[PDB]
Amino acid sequence: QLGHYIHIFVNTQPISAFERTLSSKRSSCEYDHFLLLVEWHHDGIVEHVPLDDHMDAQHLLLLITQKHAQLILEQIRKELHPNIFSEHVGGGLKIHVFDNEIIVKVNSVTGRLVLSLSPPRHLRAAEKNIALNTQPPAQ
Amino acid sequence: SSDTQQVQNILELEAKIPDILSSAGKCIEAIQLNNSLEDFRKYSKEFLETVEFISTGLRRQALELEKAEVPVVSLQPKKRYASTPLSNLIFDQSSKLI
Amino acid sequence: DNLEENKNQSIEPEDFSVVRAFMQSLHSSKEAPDV
Amino acid sequence: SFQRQLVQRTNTLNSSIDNATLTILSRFQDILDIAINEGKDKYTVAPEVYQIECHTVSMVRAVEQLLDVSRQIKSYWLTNSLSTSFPTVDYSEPDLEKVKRTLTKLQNHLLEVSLIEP
Amino acid sequence: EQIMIAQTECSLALDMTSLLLSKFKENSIETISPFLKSTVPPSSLQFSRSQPPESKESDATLAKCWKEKSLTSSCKFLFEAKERLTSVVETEHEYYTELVKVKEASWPLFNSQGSNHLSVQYSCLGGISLGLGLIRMKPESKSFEVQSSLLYSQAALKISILNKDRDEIGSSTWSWPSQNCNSVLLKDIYKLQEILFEMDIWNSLLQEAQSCGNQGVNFTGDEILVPISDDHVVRITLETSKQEKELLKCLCDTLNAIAHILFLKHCRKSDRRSQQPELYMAIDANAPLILRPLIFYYNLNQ
Amino acid sequence: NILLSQIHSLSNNLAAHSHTLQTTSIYPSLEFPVKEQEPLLTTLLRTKALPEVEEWEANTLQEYEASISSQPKKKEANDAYQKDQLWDQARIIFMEERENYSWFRQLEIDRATEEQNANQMLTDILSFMKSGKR
Amino acid sequence: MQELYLLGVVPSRRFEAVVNSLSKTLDGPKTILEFWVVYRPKDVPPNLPRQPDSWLRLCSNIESHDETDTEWSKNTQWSMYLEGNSEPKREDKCGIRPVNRAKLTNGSVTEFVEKMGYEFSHEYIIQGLEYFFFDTTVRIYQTLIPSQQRSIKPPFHPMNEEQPWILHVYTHVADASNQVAMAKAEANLTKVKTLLSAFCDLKNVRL
Repeated sequence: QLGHYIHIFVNTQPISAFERTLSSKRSSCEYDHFLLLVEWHHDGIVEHVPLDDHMDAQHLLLLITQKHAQLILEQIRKELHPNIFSEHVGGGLKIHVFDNEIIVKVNSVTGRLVLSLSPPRHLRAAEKNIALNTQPPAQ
Repeated sequence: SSDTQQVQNILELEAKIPDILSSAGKCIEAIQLNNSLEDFRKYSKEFLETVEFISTGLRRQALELEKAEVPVVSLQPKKRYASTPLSNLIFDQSSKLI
Repeated sequence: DNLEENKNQSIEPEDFSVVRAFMQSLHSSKEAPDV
Repeated sequence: SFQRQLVQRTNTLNSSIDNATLTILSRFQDILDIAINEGKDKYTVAPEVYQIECHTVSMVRAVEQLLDVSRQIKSYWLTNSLSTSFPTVDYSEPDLEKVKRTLTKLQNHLLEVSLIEP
Repeated sequence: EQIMIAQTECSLALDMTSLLLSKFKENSIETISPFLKSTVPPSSLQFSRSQPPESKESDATLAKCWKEKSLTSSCKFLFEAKERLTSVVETEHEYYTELVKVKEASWPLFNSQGSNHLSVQYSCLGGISLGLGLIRMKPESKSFEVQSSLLYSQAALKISILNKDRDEIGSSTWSWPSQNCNSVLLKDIYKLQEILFEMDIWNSLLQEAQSCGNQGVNFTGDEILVPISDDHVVRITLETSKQEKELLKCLCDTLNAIAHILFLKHCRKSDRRSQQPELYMAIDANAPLILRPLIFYYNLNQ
Repeated sequence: NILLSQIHSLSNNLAAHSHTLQTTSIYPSLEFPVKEQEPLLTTLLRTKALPEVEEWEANTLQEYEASISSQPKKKEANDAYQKDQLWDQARIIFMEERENYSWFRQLEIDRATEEQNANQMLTDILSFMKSGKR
Repeated sequence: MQELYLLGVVPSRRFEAVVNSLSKTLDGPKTILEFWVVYRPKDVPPNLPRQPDSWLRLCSNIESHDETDTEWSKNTQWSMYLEGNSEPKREDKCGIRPVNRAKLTNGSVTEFVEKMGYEFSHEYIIQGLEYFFFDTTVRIYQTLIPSQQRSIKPPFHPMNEEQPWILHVYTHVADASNQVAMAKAEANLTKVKTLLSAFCDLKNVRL
């Protein structure tokens, strides 16, 4: 968008509350021990998403950034005015009379915000402004 | 010779070598079997010619390749887009596409 | 099976599924608690 | 320099020719030296078979090498660029006008055109 | 096995001769096999002066007959090798005759990989991504059939108009003009050319699908969804492995033809003329925008 | 080939060395252990080759004698000295034809001279594009 | 405008064969036709800039113009150049010469350099071929001397009509202050040198 990444590893969760509460039968005292890890980053937060096949390569790149996506949808929406109801139907920006889409592009940015037929420079301006990156868009 | 023709010269030069081994096995046969000096007296006047004359033909194919001066490096092609026959033939298809 | 002076420039397994490095990691990990 | 490229290259080719061919020369040559029998112990006669073996096998070997260098030189003659674009099929030139009818009329489809007007 | 026997026996030669020469110089017994020095002390063996000793006719007779057999073995070698070499000529010649069909018919030739074969550019006429066929001998074929990275047996570009139920409406499919050259090999060069062609085009297009959404056009990521009027999808994707409906086949004509013809326009546009006023008229990047302007004629028609 | 080097030097060392070796005879001396160590040394005293291969040499004798059965009385060795002697002369004639031969343009290097001064001529026009002196 | 460039002669005997190794794999061919006037500002006092670049170079591109048409001299497009010299210690390295690519628009054209009073000097015509690589391009040379002063009519006058093809890869930097286009374009055109090395030997020459 200018890193912004996920390292992938292996985890452990010892806790005595299940551990030795049984032990020496159907709960081994040792494990000993290792699991899985996927740490989201940039910025200031780390998701600890469940890690379980069946799985596809796209999910960590997508679904995580889709949570991130609707978090942006509420980001601008609460940075926005009450007068204009941003919905999850598709970023329905509401420059009345017109009501139009707000979306961030998957992968490389230049967000997929869209007018409802053929759009002029408006999308081109906001999105080349996204190419500028600086000065976040809300006001 | 031009284009493939030098290479073609080598192509029919190909069979010119293996039978030299027949001439040579017979070079052995001249005294090992036939027991006649005259035979190898002829085939030493043949084996060396059948070999070396081909060798000279080769070395001259190479030296005159070195005169023809074909570049050895393969050009890395630009992503080519459309040669003219391709373009107008595509247009012919477009007529067919009408 | 059983099993199954030229050119240089051209177009511009590992039968182990990176199993080799996995075994290496097993060497590191068998004593990972121990070391 | 581009010069020494092809020059030292072809020189390697001819040098290789010198290699395999001289190999054939000497290996075919000394078999004649191997022919001696009298005045030598029978056990000393034993190696001569292996000697002839290595000579002849070296010969056909060097011949194969010559096939190699020959194929190489083939590639060098043939690695040259095509003089231009080369003929294929340019047969039957497409209509200019059916194209125009497709363009216009299919784009003019369901339209009240008033011709051209002055 | 055999080399084990003979060579180790020779090791015994070195060892026992070392036992003999260990009577004087000590820098000889040192090379004996390790078990021996642990056992028998050096300087053990000793030579004796004795006898001519004997001789027999078998000496000269075998000395003759074995040399006879040797030179004759050389004869059999030269002759049978002559056979295999001549056969190699017989095989190899077909390759370069088919290369008369190649180079003497003016076709690209380049050094290749570990295949030892040529690296002909089947895509000599051009497209986008470069293409060179891996020439490959096929003993069944007498000739030498060539293939690339394809898993697909054949490929092109199906198109059709999905309804609201995504039922068929308009439809068509791409077809190349048919080469009829004397060499079927060159014809397959044309075929693989056609494949790399459909590749580079549709791959470039769906790669360009990027900002298709500005006038409602969308994507399953499989191909081109076209959410325009009356809920429809002009599906356009790679091949597996009345008069007004014929005129629907004609809308499909403008699509099929003029799109590839825009592959050609982009054969012009990939020439990187990259003219500035269009750069004012466009954002990113080298992208032809094969799609939008035409359907803009279509929606201006609307 | 390396083995050919081995047989080369070894056969080289057979030479007149055999003239001395024929009188030679192996025997273990005073430090040689006596109780039961001997038999392996008897194998060391055993000049026997492969029994199958000695059988092969016997096969060569008996079957050359079978050729003699095909050819009951035919001396050849006396003139076989001239077999190998004709090898000895024909090898020399072979060498003669070898010496008669020519063996392995340089002008190609002078092709570089064409681009020698052409580079200097490259210096020429640039000097005009530079100074323009006439 | 910091042009980066090299030089390598091509004999005409191998020229078009080289072009086959070029134009098929490159943009173009584009024939060049541009009438020079390298006017010399004979001026006082020393130390004059006096360097060949310091002398003015009006540059009339005329490649689309007729070989006999009369409106050319001040109607067909002109230009002007002083240009900085290529860098000192630019050994083997592509020469880096900053360039003032002048343009103009009036029926008066040449006149202003004589409005600056500058004297006439040597003249020629770029007439080689050029093959694109984005902002970078190669420019193999032909610089025939014109048959007469201010005469567009051929035959012209190469120092030999066995004219060297002064092959010349180049690029044009906007500004030399950053390292970016420096190493970048030097790399791209060094690879271009690897391309020509399949059929030629370019070199730097001092300027």
